[PDB]
Amino acid sequence: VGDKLVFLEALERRVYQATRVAYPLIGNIDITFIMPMGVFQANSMDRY
Amino acid sequence: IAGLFNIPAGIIPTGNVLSTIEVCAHRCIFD
Repeated sequence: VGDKLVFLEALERRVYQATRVAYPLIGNIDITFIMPMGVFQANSMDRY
Repeated sequence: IAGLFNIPAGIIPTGNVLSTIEVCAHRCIFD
């Protein structure tokens, strides 16, 4: 990749196989959302 | 009912089994 020679590893069968431990790299991402509910644009030009 | 033969019954095994995975996750197929 690029201009280098790197190892590529996907260890899930040699390690973390048939054990009782979770495999990392499956972390979570928290995302919030925001929505207005009852706004009313008080103007005569935008209520078209 | 089962259990008439010894459960370990250490003898010369017939053949080795593969796919070492979590067997407790599904035990309904077993008797």
